[PDB]
Amino acid sequence: SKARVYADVNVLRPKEYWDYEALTVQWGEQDDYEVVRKVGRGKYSEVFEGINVNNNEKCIIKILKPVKKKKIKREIKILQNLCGGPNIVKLLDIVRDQHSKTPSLIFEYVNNTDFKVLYPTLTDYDIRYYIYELLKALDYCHSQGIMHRDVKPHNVMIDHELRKLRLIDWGLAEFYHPGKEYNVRVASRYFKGPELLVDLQDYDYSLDMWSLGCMFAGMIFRKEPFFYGHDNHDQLVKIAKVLGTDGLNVYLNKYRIELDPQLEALVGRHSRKPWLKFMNADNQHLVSPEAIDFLDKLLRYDHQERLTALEAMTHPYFQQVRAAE
Amino acid sequence: SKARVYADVNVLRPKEYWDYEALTVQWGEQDDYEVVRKVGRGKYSEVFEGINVNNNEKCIIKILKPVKKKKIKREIKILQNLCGGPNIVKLLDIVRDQHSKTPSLIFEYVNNTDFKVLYPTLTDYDIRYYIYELLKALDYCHSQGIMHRDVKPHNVMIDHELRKLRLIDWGLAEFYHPGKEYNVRVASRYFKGPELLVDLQDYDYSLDMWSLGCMFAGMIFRKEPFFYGHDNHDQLVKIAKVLGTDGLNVYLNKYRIELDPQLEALVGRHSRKPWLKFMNADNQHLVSPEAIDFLDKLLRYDHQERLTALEAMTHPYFQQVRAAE
Ligand SMILES: CN(C)c1nc2c(Br)c(Br)c(Br)c(Br)c2[nH]1
Ligand SMILES: CN(C)c1nc2c(Br)c(Br)c(Br)c(Br)c2[nH]1
Ligand SMILES: [Cl-]
Ligand SMILES: [Cl-]
Repeated sequence: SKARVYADVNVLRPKEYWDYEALTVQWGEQDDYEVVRKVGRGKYSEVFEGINVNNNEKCIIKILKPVKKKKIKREIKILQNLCGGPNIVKLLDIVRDQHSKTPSLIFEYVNNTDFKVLYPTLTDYDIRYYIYELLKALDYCHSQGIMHRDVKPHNVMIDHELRKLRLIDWGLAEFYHPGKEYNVRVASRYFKGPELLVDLQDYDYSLDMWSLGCMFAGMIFRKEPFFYGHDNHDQLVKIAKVLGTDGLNVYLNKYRIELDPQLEALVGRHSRKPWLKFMNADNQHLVSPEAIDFLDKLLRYDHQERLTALEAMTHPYFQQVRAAE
Repeated sequence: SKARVYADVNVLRPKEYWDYEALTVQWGEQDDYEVVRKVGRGKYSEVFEGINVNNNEKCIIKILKPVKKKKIKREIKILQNLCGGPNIVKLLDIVRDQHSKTPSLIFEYVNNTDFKVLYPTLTDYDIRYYIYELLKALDYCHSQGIMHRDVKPHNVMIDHELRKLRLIDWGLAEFYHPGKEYNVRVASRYFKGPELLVDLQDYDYSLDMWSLGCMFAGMIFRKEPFFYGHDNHDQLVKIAKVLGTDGLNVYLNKYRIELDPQLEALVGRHSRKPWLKFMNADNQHLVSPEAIDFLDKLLRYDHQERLTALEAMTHPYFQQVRAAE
């Protein structure tokens, strides 16, 4: 398997673009940035609103938990490669504690509203709008030779009053190289593609398009998360209960993959459930034939069959958003 | 049925853009342009290479056969609306014989090579290239509220040494208005969509996308024309012998259309023929999985299901063409 687009980007670029292991970090001044208040957190970090003492501007400070040289250089390099692209969070500076040498990444500030409070208030048009903004980001990083590998609402920051969107947390991102076999332990569970769940390791940018379909589905049907599995095997089963096992089977045959026996039994046999059966009284104002058609073309087993980011931005679902632009 | 894109263009524009019947033509000087040699012809005209005596530049002169005021004002207005758009033939002047008042349209010159001689020489890449150039034209006129309604190789002029392409003959073109019922006697027979052949009159820009799929199919399989019918009923039958009647049936039910009894019998019952069965030793160098995937998404019964021009330009078939650009 190889990507159907952007496949030779890293082949054509000079090796310094992608050989992140060769990077030498140019540390900035730790004292330039002061912590004002905690605002988020995760497995690999703690995040605060900060102030740049030089200009008194707001910023975001991501203090890293102890991390391997290899891992952090990958995140920094990718962020520097993407800085300035459409709706990509901007990395402003890199600094670290002298005594402990704990690294911090410094980012632009965003007045985000957690998706559990904000998404219930979004109109039909609002949803088209914000998802179009997310696609710009994704087409950009793919075209720069990079897969995000952790798309999900928690990693999409939004200022609703300004209506501005940023794609954050580049911790799992990686450069695409034709035929390379990748680690499948990426993404977040409710958003993992079938490739990750059946151990197909030569995957590509198209993984991110599955994750986006998962997110999009949660929003129009107001059912979050859409595929609600408890573990990786159950995750594959919940998908199978909607998409159907026949297409899962044609998928495994073409890639010549075999399911763990245990897996196979849990999955079972199931007929496809059409998307209007998800429609109901709390979501009836958001489900339209164009929303469903766009969704349908993202959530496919065969990664090679999904819309690219570039194709998705042209779907008539977004026609109004494009016209306003 | 309504278009899925560009539907309100003529609604939003001032009435002078589309009310062609109100046009007052501003005739130019007949003597400015001298006939040098005949180069083409058709049902409604005769076409010559000419010279602009002022600047000694080459041009093309389209002398019209006797035509109704309504009809010619439609063609002129549409041409003036589109002049300067990507790969649209440029209308330079309009003139007429004083004694007889025979109208002539004056156009830019193109050193075209008839498709029966040129297409056999085109490489795989050449085909991607020229078809991408045709799509630019089509997305442009759709976005300007106009359907071409006669797409076909005879109406695509090409200078192979310069590799430049122009979409010509706007004689059947018309403005799109939501819900209007159109005359189905348009297009050329080998390129007519199923809508025209079953008498569905509220069709839209998507008609042109069928015609393009017909052309494209002829080129990669080197089978011209691809659907070779002798009359309108036989035309529908040849299509049915490839696409299959089941999808034809789901089509007629959704639009609530009934087939002439006579028609129904000729058509019959047929299973779909997959596109690789057309592959053979004289076309094996042009048929690729991406060519076939793109084709497949143009040739659909349901006009509402076809790719738009804008979506088609993003298909990975054209990835190399886009990169070079
Ligand atoms: C939890 N985590 C990794 C995270 N939270 C963030 C928030 Br809140 C903002 Br606003 C920004 Br900008 C970025 Br960068 C963030 N990174
Ligand atoms: C037969 N017909 C209607 C027709 N033939 C054309 C040719 Br040959 C050229 Br080159 C141009 Br430019 C245009 Br306009 C043409 N129009
Ligand atoms: Cl982050
Ligand atoms: Cl013409």
